[PDB]
Amino acid sequence: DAAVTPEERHLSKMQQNGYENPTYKFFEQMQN
Amino acid sequence: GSSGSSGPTPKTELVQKFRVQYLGMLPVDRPVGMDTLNSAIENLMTSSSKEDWPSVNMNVADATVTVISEKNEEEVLVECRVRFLSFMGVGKDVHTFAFIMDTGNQRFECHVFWCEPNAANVSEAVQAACSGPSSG
Repeated sequence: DAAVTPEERHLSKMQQNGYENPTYKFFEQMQN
Repeated sequence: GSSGSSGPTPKTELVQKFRVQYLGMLPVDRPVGMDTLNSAIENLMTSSSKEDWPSVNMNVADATVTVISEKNEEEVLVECRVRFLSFMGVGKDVHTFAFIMDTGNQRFECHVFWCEPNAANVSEAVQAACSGPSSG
């Protein structure tokens, strides 16, 4: 299994996994 | 009956800046959520047109995401502080990039954009802004 593009990952990642800003600190509910 | 508030002002610093497009503003429910974001991109996508999306300038500093008019430079459009920012990602196309921001109350607004080619640099300048995978 070859390694795909590095950047693409950063994107593909967000496209799904996305991104949750921690600094925000959303009262209640402690992200796993 | 009474109230008051105040705040400091920004200074002069080298900003990354990122010329892109403005899909528009899409309403959301939660401050986070993938289906909550995509929905926007999708909404705006169909909602407005591709050519409709005006040209803007996404300012990305140490930890601040501001949308200043393309033409004017002293004409802010959207002030998304990496601190305020809650969620951010892309839709079905990496060429797009949306993010949720808390204006004040529990209310949350999402701002999509059209980067070219992809939104790797943009999202990057944002992801890194938030904090990134340890830069220092």
